[PDB]
Amino acid sequence: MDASSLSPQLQQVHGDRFYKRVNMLKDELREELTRVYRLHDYDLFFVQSVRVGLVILSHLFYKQETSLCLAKHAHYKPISELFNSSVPGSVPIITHVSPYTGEVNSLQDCKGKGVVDASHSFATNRHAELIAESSVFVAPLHKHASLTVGLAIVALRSEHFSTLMRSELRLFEESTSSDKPLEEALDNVRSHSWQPFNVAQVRPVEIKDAAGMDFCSISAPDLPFCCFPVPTLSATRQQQVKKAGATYFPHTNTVRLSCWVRGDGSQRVDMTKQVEQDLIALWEG
Amino acid sequence: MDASSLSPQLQQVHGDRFYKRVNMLKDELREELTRVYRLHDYDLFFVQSVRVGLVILSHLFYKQETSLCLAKHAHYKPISELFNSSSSVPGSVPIITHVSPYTGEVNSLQDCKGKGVVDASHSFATNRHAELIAESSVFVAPLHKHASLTVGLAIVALRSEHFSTLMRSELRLFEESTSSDKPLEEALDNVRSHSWQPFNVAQVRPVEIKDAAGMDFCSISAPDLPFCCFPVPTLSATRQQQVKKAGATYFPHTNTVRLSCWVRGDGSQRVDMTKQVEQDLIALWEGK
Repeated sequence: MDASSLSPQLQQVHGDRFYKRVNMLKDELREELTRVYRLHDYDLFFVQSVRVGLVILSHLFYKQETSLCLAKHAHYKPISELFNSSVPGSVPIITHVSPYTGEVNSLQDCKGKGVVDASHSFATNRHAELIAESSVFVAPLHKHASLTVGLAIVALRSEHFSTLMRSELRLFEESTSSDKPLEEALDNVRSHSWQPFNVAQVRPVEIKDAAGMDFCSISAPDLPFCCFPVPTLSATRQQQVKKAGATYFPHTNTVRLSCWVRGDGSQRVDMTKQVEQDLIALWEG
Repeated sequence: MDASSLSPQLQQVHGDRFYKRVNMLKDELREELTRVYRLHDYDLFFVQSVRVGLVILSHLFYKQETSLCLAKHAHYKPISELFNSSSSVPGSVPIITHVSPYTGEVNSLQDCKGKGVVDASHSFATNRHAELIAESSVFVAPLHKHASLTVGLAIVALRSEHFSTLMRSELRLFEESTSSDKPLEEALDNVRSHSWQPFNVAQVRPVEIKDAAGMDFCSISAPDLPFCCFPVPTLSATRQQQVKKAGATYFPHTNTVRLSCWVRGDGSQRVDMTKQVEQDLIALWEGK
């Protein structure tokens, strides 16, 4: 290939037909993702990440005089900052499941539209609802999908978008990207040891006596993780949280405990009691 | 780390400190690039690609009631489609294509108010690098062309004194969006290697071949670029196969063929490949 299209030294390591190879790898992964996640009703587009997908969508929506703005609920902090204060038309960004409280929101507004951040529903026990009702969603592949780092999908419900709009996103998907995320995802999706879902279900937890004191989970049931109101923590507490593999969100005053059980989706695994044990243990050494 | 933050299986392969490690690799590469490419006047942000950079910029500019519009000249075709409807109120900011990939034409680096976001794909890490970094307010450069670093990584460079902390903080927060470590490691490995040199120092002056295989060729590309672009007739399947076989590129939308050179150096010495291109062009039109 012309030296001006791709460094010759890069061609040696990534292939002298690099662009076609990445297009073919995208094609392969798109077909695997469509079958395992059952995404036949969607056109899928690869983008780097959830926030990249959102900004591409914002631009394409604005080219049709439609603005993309935040729904009135909690969103991933970086997303609520990037789209704070965002002509006539309006499509809300919907956080399906909050990473901080586990709250769950409705997948469309009052007029059937909505771009869903599916980070904590894609490839979980909530995947079927996401895919039954969403017009658009955006999902990373490094969380519950357990595929790769630095790759996400934008999924457009096919009957809902014009060929024009899908064309433009397909043309944008051609923007120079690494082959490595694609090859990792493909290696994982074709692996005998990989399974598509985190099937952990955690129901409401109330351990009303951990050092005398009360914890009461606030997260939706059947998520793979569990979020509890806490006081503002000492550093000692924060060291235990971190060491335990849980997560402190100061801005919501929650800690999140999470499970990880892989399966094919046909069977959920109740891990309620394990989170309970794990909460008491964290607050007690 | 929390299984909800990053797959445990992915942690096993990339590390349980993945996000911090990627941030640290970015920090290292930003210092390496600033030194080798003399970017002390700029704040650098990593993004996937030129178009991702342009889409983020377009959002951040909108949040301050500024439009990002195409300047009136030819752009990379995907870019002219992506921004085809955007616009002109003086305050708007043009996207400028420093060096066109199709003709090698060069455009001026600023608005008549000193402004503009420059697509530097064919100037970054070439003989026009010093002009780019002397003049641009903002540029966007890929790292897989003349920089020869990696695939899947580009930089947005904001002239530091031109932008508010607030806007830079937004872009820094965007650069944190989940990305692969592999483009960063490749770039860092290249930029610190003995093998690698930072610039394509090939210089091609104007080339004119009178009547070679039935026709005359006269180059249209600005001089001192590493590549050379020539008007051509709508080509035959046969002609197009020879172009591709040769490692040249046919652009039907402009009726040009591009011939390119590739000579690596540290920038202290340019290498004139004028005579090579002319010889190569006669040869392409003879099957050899």
